[PDB]
Amino acid sequence: ADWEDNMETLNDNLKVIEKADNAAQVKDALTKMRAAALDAKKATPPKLEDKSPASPEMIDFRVGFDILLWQIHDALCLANEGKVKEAQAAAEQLKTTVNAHWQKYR
Amino acid sequence: ADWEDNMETLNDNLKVIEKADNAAQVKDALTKMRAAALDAKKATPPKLEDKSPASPEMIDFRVGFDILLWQIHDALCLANEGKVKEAQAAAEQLKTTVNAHWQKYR
Amino acid sequence: ADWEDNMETLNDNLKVIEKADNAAQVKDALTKMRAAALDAKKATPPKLEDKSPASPEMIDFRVGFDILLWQIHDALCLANEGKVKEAQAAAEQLKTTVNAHWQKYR
Ligand SMILES: [Bi+3]
Ligand SMILES: [Cl-]
Ligand code: NA
Ligand code: NA
Repeated sequence: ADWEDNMETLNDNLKVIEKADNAAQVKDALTKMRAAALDAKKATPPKLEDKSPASPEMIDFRVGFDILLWQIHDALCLANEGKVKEAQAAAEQLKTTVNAHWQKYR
Repeated sequence: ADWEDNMETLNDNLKVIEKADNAAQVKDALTKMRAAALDAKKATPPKLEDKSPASPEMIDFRVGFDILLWQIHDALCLANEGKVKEAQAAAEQLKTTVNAHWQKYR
Repeated sequence: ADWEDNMETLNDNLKVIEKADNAAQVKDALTKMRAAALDAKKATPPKLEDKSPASPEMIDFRVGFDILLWQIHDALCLANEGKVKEAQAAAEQLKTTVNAHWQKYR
């Protein structure tokens, strides 16, 4: 895959979380999002393909994926506590972050 | 924000945690600390401005913020479980680590 | 402590987790594992000693610690919740990750 496909996986699992019926489904979707966010952190997005891997721009990109990963980590804790609705609330902020990253790096 | 301002945010919120009366205040302060540590990962302390962004020294700096982030996450999980006093002890350890990073890079 | 020392610490604490009977023992071993993994993340492993610090190889090396750390903390949250055997299974997965990293970069 690639960065774009990782972003598509993030969006798909956000859609799954929105429609989820139980904590197991939210946990599964958030786990998939965690894996996808890491994989995207290892990629180079289209806008930064003219920048070096250790440029400040790419370092900041990887930190942005760290931010997304921490939002996922905390939402996953909230889901493992069984609070499905609050985990969906946190997934809303997840959606905001993912959209901003898509607009910034595509 | 620059590195010093992020460290100041960390210390202000440590003070907030020290004097908190409920889990909500602790959680708010810890969320602010997480945001500040992540933002500081994108900064450069003044004495490392001549180093390359991926130099061993800058790697040590960013990973120090990773250390802080996992300690913040511990305190946040404790707060989520209602364990305010354990979260405050964890925040005392966090204050020690923030001080050590400050002394190391200033 | 160099990278190899950190790997040996991770392996030792995995052995500790395997034979633990209570959650406090598991939590202690996992805390030590987090410390060792974050120490290793800032290192240059033996196989990559001839590579630039800005090389994509070192970036991938560091990003590979994201998985290790989030698996450590999956196990640690399970241990904080008192699920000893579940934490031990999570630590088995973590052991897979640790040994793969060790043998990849030595
Ligand atoms: Bi937790
Ligand atoms: Cl880097
Ligand atoms: Na609980
Ligand atoms: Na027994």
